Amino acid sequence: KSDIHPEFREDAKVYCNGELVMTTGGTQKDYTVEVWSG
Amino acid sequence: VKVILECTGCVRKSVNKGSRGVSRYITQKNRHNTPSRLELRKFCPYCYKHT
Amino acid sequence: LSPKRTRFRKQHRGRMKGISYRGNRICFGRYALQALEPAWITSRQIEAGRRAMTRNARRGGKIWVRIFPDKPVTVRPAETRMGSGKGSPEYWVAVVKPGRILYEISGVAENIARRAVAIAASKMPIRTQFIISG
Amino acid sequence: HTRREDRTARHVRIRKKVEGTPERPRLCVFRSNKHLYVQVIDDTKMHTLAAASTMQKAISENIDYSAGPTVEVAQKIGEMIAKSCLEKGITKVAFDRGGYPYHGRVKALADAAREHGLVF
Amino acid sequence: RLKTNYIEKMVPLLKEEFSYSNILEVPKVVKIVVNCGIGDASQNAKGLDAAINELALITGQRPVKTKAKTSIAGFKVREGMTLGIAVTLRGNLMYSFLDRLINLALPRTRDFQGVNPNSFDGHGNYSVGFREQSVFPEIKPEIVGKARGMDVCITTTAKTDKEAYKLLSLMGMPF
Amino acid sequence: TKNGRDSKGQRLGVKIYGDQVAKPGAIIIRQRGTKFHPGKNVGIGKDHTIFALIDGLVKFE
RNA sequence: UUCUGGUGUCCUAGGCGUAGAGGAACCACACCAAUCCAUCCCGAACUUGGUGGUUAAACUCUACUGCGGUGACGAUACUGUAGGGGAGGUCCUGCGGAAAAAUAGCUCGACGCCAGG
RNA sequence: UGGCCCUCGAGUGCAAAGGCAGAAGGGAGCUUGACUGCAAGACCCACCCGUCGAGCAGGGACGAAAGUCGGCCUUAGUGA
Repeated sequence: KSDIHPEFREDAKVYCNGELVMTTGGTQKDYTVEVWSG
Repeated sequence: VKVILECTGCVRKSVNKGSRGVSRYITQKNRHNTPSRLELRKFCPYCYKHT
Repeated sequence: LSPKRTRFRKQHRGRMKGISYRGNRICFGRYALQALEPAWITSRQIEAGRRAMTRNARRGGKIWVRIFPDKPVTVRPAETRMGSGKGSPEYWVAVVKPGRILYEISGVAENIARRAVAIAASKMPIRTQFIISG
Repeated sequence: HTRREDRTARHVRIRKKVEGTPERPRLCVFRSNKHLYVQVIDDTKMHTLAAASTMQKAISENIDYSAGPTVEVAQKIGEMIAKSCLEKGITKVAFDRGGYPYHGRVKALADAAREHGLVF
Repeated sequence: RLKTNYIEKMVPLLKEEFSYSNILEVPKVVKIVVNCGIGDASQNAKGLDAAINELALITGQRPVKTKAKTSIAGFKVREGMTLGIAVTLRGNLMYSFLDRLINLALPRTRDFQGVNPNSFDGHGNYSVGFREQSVFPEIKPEIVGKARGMDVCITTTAKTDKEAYKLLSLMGMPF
Repeated sequence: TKNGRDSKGQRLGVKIYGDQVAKPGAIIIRQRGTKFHPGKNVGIGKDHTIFALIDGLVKFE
């Protein structure tokens, strides 16, 4: 089966939001995403 | 190795109408034992013809 | 002189039946050596004639062995004709029927072509004659 | 393929006629997003003996917000084709799903046709 | 949730761009698939279980243990010996995990040429795939001690060579 | 030395040509594989033989 | 009584390519959720249940000969018989049958059947 | 691991030929019909052998039903 419930805990807030207003749950918790290349 | 091997019913030697052992030889046993429900024995239906 | 792949080792004989079509008009060259008499032509004849017109031309113009043997003929030893086990490794043969082109030669002046193809006709087992590219 | 739901359904039917082999009085379905068609046809003379469709029940009742096929409208189309050959003299009829797997509402078309005395 | 704005904001730009007559032609990310080529999943049964556990946890649903199309001699490859592990995931989990690629595979690689368009966009219709960078932060990374292939492939309704690349550019995949 | 010469000699013709009289049960074709397929009123056999079911005529088409 | 898809049967077989035309009805996709169900992973298919937006795709219809298919007559090969020539390999006439190939061409099929608006 | 041409060039346990791409190719679901009593008529045909078989009765499998199933794509794998 291997359900995952990909809605609740989603971490993904970038330094420069607007481009990243969204965020989504799953099985991952850190709400921060690196700016990386630009 | 494909040795022959015959199957057999549920004997019940009786004083009824001709009842009698019903062998059915078949082949191929290179395995563990295989019974099968070959049928139309002396009694009409059948099930689990062993050996 | 022979094929590379031995599709089938031995191959029994056939027979000639005169050309009526595919008279092999002319394709390369400008002067051909048209056969007239049906016969076989081994690969060793082919060698011979080729040598003849190559060393005779010797200055220009290109030869064209228009036909390639591709069928084996066997020969048996002197053992009372029992069973035809092995003779295909012996010569190969091109069945050449009438009306067929054997050589073609271009880039050569007229009469030089006549001597090349006339000599070449001497090395070869059947009466031919040379044709121009009409 | 590219007409996935056309090659698929169509040929799947051709399968049902290759080996399944219904030849004598055969009833065939066709379920489209708006309707259900059904035919009782004979191979010998190649004419539809007795048809029916969701263009005769909807004269009285149907619904569009649904898929034109719903278990109940199918119930009624098997109802009608039944009570059509229930009076025409066609006892056994070679049912053939038109390529649609037999589960689902073509169930209901079958059982609908069965309840009204079609030797099936 | 990459889906929604993708549906209302960046559809009109392609629709106006190509100058269609029907939005019905505009391309979309049809499906992806992630697979993990394995040297010998046969002889590492708990490596088959490594495919199950890891590749299942990473993406939405379970994997698919893949059977040998045809055998290869020399190697222990009968027709069926599982060498390859895939998950033909689609629907919208597709959006969530190309999302976590945009979000946890763009940032945490080490080399960056990015994405060469004319590279891995070559087709009659797109099959865009990437090699390596299999590991993610969520999974405990220090368990593996070996290399292992992988694919991340894609499809599309339009058959240019850029509009699905541009679709990756309209999303978090420039170079 | 010869190695050769092991031919079977089997026979497999068409038995009832188009527009002959077919008994019922009679064989139309005994064939190796299915050159002629069964049409209607004929039955395939175990080894692809094609035999008539009802009296009449055979029509190859 | 055309048109719409529903099934089929003689067949030259029927198509791919370029073109167009089709939305009131029909057909099909986009859309939506999930009992029955179903995905060896996925509602992709299959399923049931909804919205019912375009004709884009697909299907249908009218053209096309650029391909594909088809295909002649005539002539000639060959061959039945009756004969002949050649040291042979093999060749030639008389009466009868008669092509493959190529080329010109010929087709983008003909009919039924039922529910319709 | 995804996208385009395709003539059935893939395979079909083992040789070749004929066959088969609604497949006889591959994979699933359940199962033992690789049953008993048989059989009009055919094919082959020195004899001995050999091959196919509509259809019926019993008792079943599968299948919703129609239907198919008395061995294996067919011809070798066997001897009075």
